[PDB]
Amino acid sequence: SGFRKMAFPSGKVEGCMVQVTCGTTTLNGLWLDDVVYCPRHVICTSEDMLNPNYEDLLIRKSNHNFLVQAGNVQLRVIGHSMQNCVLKLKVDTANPKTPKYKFVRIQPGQTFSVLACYNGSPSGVYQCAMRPNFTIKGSFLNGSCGSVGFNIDYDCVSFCYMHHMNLPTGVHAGTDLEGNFYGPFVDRQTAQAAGTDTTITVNVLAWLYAAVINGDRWFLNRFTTTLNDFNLVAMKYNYEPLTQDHVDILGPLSAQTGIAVLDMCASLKELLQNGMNGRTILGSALLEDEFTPFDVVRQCSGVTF
Amino acid sequence: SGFRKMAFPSGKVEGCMVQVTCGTTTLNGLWLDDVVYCPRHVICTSEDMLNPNYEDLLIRKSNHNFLVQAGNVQLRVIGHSMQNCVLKLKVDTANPKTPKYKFVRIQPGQTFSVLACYNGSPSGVYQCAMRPNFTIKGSFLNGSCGSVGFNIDYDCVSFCYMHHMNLPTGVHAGTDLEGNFYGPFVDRQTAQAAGTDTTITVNVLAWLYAAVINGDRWFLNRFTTTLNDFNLVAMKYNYEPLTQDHVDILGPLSAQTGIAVLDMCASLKELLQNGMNGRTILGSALLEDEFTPFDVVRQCSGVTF
Repeated sequence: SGFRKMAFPSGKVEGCMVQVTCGTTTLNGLWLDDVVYCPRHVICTSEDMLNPNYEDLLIRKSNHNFLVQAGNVQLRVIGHSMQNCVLKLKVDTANPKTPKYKFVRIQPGQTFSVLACYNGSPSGVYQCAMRPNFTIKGSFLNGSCGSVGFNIDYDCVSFCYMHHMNLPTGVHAGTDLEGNFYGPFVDRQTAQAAGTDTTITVNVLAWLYAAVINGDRWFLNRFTTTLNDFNLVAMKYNYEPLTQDHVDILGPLSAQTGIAVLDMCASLKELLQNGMNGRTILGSALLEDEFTPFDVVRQCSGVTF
Repeated sequence: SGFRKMAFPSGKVEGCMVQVTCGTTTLNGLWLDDVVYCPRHVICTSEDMLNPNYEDLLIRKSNHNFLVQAGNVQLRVIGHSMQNCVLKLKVDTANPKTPKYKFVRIQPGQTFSVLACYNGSPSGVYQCAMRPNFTIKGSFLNGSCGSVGFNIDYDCVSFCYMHHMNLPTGVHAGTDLEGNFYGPFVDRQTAQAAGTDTTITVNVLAWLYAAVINGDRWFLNRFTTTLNDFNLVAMKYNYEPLTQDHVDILGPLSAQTGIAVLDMCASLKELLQNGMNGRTILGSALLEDEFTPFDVVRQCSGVTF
């Protein structure tokens, strides 16, 4: 009973966090096997950060200039390479706490837990979504860079995010664990246009299902609709279009709730067109698009790790 | 930049969770040193739960009837006692992962992270507040009972909550780690009147400060007010009264934000009386009372553990 924004357990990831210092700059890093992953902007000084040539800056640097503190204990850097926008420091020790893990790139709309860190020390954990414009709405102060986002599949930790930039706009940008930015971003302190953000339609849908499951059901209407009809209204309200794929993903919830996806769409249209009239759905006055269909089923069916 | 609802890192607590089975019933338990803490309602069968005499039921039970699975591994129960509404099973092994810890009772308004569990396995983590009527608004399915809530002070884990009841109303009740229920609750499947819940005034205040810190500041007015004046309006909107103590606690934020508590109150009164007019404060259409003054300073100043 009840339904909340819920992060994964952070333990396994906690034991992979390390501090990485280079000259002045210090930030977080991820220690897996004999390799530590971190942002290359560690090697920038303030001036560089306006337009760094990352080729030239690294050439000047050598193993011994990379200080990698694993909590209390130093680690011996024995090699370094740069893969897109990430840095990869090889070290004599393999992390004994290395979990079962993968690196995945995620699609916009998919959620993950962030473990926010300063000086390689865990600070707090929260759930986020990859916004359609490839930004995230997290909580990141100076030093948060290097913090990772991840999912868990029973015992396996898919890392999907590493934080790099706090955009002038106060949202957030970063890379997959192969250094490729999510979105049109680059690692340099400049003005950077992030696009129109739209609302993640399938998630909201999935969120309404959870509500019905939890007895918030005032929003249920008799009406039905069609994809074409609804999308026409979505576009109007900056919602992503809806696809058969989305519907297919919303299938299990339909089967259990006994509410056909397209009637739910009906409910949504009404909300969009009419607002909520001072009503709340699961203690929120607006609609929540940061819950995947999967996210609901896990929470509602009580999956453990 | 940005500001979110953020739980503590769950690792240290993760390694204290164990499954506890007795007859049919199975639920979570907390293994610390050679002691495992769990709800006594484990020893109830369905029928008992309408009106269990906990004295008589335990008398019938003996050590060997308590199955305590530590993930994979069984533990040898070598003694048992009942302390108010908690059960305390002594075992030959002391948990090697036992963290530095305390047990605290918390006051209403104070927040903590819940680690929701099924079969002694971590499921997910979220932040909660002790509502003025001593309920919580979490996410708890059958088996969630035994899950604990806690805070962290650098390296020390104050446990403040263990979950027992999912109330007919769809909110939640439980004990401190000495078994004394928070609130007027008891461990029996009956209708249980939880009181009027009011809104946690100081928290909302503290929350507005974070907003201003994050550049949401449209709600800032020129007006000022007094305690007496404001409280008069609070009572009207079911807000807890405000005390010099609350103000004293809001002092640091005032000093850094340069906004005197009582002007902030001014802003709040206006919001209460006028609503938000379709505006949002930190991506919420209503006001957030589940953030302590401490909670803001940690997040905003970036404290680690």
